[PDB]
Amino acid sequence: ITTRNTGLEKLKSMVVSPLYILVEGLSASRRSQLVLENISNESDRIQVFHSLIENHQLFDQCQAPSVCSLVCEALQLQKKLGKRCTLPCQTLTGLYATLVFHQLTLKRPSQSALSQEEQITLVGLCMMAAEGVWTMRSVFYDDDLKNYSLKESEILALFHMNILLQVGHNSEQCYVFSHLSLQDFFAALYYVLEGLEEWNQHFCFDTRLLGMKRFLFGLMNKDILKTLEVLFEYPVIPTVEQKLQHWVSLIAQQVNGTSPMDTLDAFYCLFESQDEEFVGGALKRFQEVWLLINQKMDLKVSSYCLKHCQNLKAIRVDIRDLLSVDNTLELCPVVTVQETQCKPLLMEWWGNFCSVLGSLRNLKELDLGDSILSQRAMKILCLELRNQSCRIQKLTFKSAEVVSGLKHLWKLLFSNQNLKYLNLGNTPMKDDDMKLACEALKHPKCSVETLRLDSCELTIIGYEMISTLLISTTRLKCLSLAKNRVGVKSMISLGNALSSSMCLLQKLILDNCGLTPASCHLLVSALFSNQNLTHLCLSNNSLGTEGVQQLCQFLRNPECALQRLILNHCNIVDDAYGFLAMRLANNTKLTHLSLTMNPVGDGAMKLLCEALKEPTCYLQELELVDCQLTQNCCEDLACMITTTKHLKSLDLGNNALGDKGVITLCEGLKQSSSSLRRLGLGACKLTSNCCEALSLAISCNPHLNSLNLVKNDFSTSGMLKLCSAFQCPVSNLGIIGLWKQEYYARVRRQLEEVEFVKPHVVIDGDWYASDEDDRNWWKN
Amino acid sequence: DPQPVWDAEPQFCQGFLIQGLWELFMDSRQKNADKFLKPLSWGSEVLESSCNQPSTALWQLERFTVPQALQKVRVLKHQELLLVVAVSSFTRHVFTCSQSGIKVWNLVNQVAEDRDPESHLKCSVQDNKVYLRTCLLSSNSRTLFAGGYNLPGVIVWDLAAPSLYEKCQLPCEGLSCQALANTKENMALAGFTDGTVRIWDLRTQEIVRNLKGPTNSARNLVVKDDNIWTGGLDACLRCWDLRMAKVSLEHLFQSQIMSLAHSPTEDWLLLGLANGQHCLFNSRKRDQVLTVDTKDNTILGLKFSPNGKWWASVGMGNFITVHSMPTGAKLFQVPEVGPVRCFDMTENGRLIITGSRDCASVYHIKY
Amino acid sequence: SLRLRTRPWWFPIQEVSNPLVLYMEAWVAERVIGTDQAEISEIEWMCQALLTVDSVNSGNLAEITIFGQPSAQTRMKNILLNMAAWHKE
Repeated sequence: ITTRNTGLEKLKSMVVSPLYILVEGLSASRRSQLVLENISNESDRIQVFHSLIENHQLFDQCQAPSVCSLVCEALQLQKKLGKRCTLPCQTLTGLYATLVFHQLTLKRPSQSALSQEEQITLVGLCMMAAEGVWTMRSVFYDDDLKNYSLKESEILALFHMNILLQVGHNSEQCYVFSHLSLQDFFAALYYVLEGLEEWNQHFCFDTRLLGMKRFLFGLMNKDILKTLEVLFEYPVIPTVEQKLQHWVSLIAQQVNGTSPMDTLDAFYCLFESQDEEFVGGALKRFQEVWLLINQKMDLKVSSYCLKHCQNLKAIRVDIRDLLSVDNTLELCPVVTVQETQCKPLLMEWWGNFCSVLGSLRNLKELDLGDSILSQRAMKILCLELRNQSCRIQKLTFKSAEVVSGLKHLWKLLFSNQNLKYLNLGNTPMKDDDMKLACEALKHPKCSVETLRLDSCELTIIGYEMISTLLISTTRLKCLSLAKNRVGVKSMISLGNALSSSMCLLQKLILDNCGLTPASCHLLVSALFSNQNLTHLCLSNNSLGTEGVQQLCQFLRNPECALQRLILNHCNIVDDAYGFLAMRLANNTKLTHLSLTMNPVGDGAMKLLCEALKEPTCYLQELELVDCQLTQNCCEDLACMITTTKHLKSLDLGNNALGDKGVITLCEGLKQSSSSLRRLGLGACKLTSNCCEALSLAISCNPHLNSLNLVKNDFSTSGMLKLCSAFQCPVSNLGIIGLWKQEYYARVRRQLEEVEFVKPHVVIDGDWYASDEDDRNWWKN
Repeated sequence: DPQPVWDAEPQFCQGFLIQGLWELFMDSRQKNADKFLKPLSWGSEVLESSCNQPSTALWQLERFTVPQALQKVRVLKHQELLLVVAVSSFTRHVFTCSQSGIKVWNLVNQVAEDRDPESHLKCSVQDNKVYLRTCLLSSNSRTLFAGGYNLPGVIVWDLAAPSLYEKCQLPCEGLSCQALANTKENMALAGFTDGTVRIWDLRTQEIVRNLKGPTNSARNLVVKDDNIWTGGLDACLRCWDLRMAKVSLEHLFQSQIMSLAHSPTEDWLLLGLANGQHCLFNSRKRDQVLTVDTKDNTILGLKFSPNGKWWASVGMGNFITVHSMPTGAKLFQVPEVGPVRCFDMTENGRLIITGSRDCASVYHIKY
Repeated sequence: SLRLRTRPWWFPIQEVSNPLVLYMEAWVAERVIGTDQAEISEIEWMCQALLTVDSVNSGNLAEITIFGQPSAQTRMKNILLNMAAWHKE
């Protein structure tokens, strides 16, 4: 069997145990030599030839000897038509169209409008080309020609070159084009032709589609449209252009973000048509681009398309392998294309791409993903980012392996005075690297305020240099040290630095460190004298009772000015709950508190809610997710909710409140004296009985804003009741977290009706993603 | 009152553009916001972003991950009811098992509805009447097993060779392959209706061991290097070690047993009874069995997560339920119109395949 | 110029297009390809990547083409560059 790659989709089914041997045409080196021969070599040979070679689809077409010959002769034509053709020829669509236009002029005695009879023939043959493309038929029987009033002799006479040749060995005859590329080009030509004029009166009636789509995108070139207007004396305005713009805009916007593959495919499609207005109109609403690069053609198309992206602000680009190595020299042809460029082609293209990236003004965030950069790679990236016009203010390397170019990174830090936020993570950091980084940070030119080191290996010497950096005069306001084992002597060294009055640090993060109850006590005692620390985080580190007592003593001291205190997965004793409640009874300037995976009994819950009931409480947010809770404390919870006047956010997690507990909670809520906004219930073992009370409470809760119900069994009727409660005009519930896949058709239709009624209601499974206030400052 | 509504699933951007271009041609010849699902990138990943969590995890405990929701991406069409499915995540080749025919599909191509398989294999051509009930895959993906009721043997296909061919018939004339099993060892295991288990070596194709028991006791079989587990209508539970070649434990139940499961990282044994009770047993201490979950509908299939945290159940009552190991409570729910017979899971933990009616469906996991 | 190469059934038709080509000296390649083609087939199956060798130019340079998913092509080129690094020492 011999057939095309497209035809194997059907054939693989009926044939039993087949064998596949693929047939290939011209070799890459021979094709390169042949193309190099045709190049005019007038000061643009290197760039044009390199643009030609990287295009994979172009070389797939050029693999055909006939297509290669067509490309060669078209290139020869461009030499003679130096001034006649103004457009450049870096694409197959432009070259094929140029040959068609030049051939038509050969038939014409002079440049003139087409006659009426030949226009009908041309539109007819183009429309059978489109019909063959869509119907997947290529025999092109003579019956079809007479159906649309076509004659082969006329077609061959007017075109003046071999199109749709027919050979009949038997009585019947069949018509085949010179190549499938010409047929697809003619179908694309028809796709613009129908709009200009109606020709139905004279007539008497997805890999393959990818070529048609590419040809259609290429045909939107203004020069081709102007040329077609010249041949047909009618201005050309196609209706498919609006559809293409609409498709690109639809790709641009999505709820969960932009898929990189679709973005790169759109970039490829737009780069085919060399029109600045077309791409500019097509792309305006991205605002965020995620890009994956695996070939130099990707770099070129991204550099071409990013110029017209004047709206985006965040970019994420991943290049895993193209710069894993720093130096590598090989030659494809027998004789080098250029005698001595002193630089291989990849580096110049990546330099241009990075210059384009740094040239943008609207862009202020940069992320490198999981890029693996060599030394020269990180050097050239830093050199391009060194541009003064660049206004990028954030850099991220938490997943990038750039340890070789850490010196270049340090050189970049002080040179650019504009950036503020700097993040480093999972980069093994050595002693001389710490010294260079600290020296760079000490430089007055540095304006970086936030610096993070997560899972960055640290030494005792590293700890002492860090302390010396902190005691030194810098502009660092925020700092973090997570997943780093810290020695008690190193901890003592850090504590001494903090107790100094000259230190001005507002946010300090310590997660998964080597803190011990003695170490925690020493740290709190050192922090007692400090007064400039507003945000403090301590998680996953065991804390003793004396540590909590000393922390409460520090809190009682005025000038503390500590707003947010976060503690999770650190064991807290019963007596410590008493100290916390006593602080909460008369507390100011303490808004947010968190306690998660902490053993809290029901009696401790009663003590806490009594402490909250006191009017001298300013605690906006309280989080208690995995604290073991039962149904008894729910009545006191409802009472404190009713009495409390300042609690805004309340969250509960895996604790099993129970059906009666939720009933009591909703009874307390329906009275609606409380002004709380966010309520969270997840895996609380809910039933359908509490849904009636929940709907009743919502029906008279204009204050309630957000709600979550996930991992809870809800029957169908409960879903109808809750949807009806949502639809009521009194309810103002905007953020709702539920999984739509779990429910039946009627519930989905009801939720769609809710979205129709209220345009500002959004239902999404990821409830924690929404942040009305900065809650993940430590998590980042 | 389910009242279920069915919509095209992928709504892929390429399909939308193709549909848009098709309409324009029909309009020309007639005279005579929008939401799209992310495609399966290269058939391996979806390339989505993970969901946020209320709190950070411990430094030591990074690998432990649990799922939240399941989203379907593709539907595989077979005119007959399907019984088993296979994943083969390494080769991206999904196998669908039905009563009459078997088909092989590849996940590289992007399409809403797949009707043309890459390979179609039928056992009914060889013999007059062939009824197929069982199938199995090897971890190395070098062998494919398929057992039948009236089919005299079991046929092995190898995916390493450039072409698919039959290795050995391995006949069991009087015994219908109710149960089919395989191990890391080259050794083959199978159970049949008459309480008989016969055992062959693939390299040499010889019978090495035979086991006998009461009728209907070979409905289920669990394989381990040092543990062979057997139960059926009788509800007797027997654990056998080939080394000292004797039954280790005997257990009795009130009803029949259909579903068994094992956990790789640490042994746990899951039991599914006719009255719908899930019983968990640990194979280290060997003391006692305990039950924590009860379902009204009979449970037919079961599977465990590669990480060792969650297990999903498929039963008669057209429901899919996923639980967790610490308590046995369910964490999310996805129902389907048809009675779900089979289930599957991926070693990578990114995809999942389930089939109830004649056609099969492929879902995607979110973490 | 017609070249016929058998294609393994498992590889998808889509993967064959967009091939990655690496240029290396012929003498090193002679050793690189190995004496046995069965180990070539085995590494092909365990990597799910397709490779073809051919050198007709009079120069010492030789051309290597790899077919498959970008990860497979990356791992092929990594293995080949490691072999070349072993050769130059």
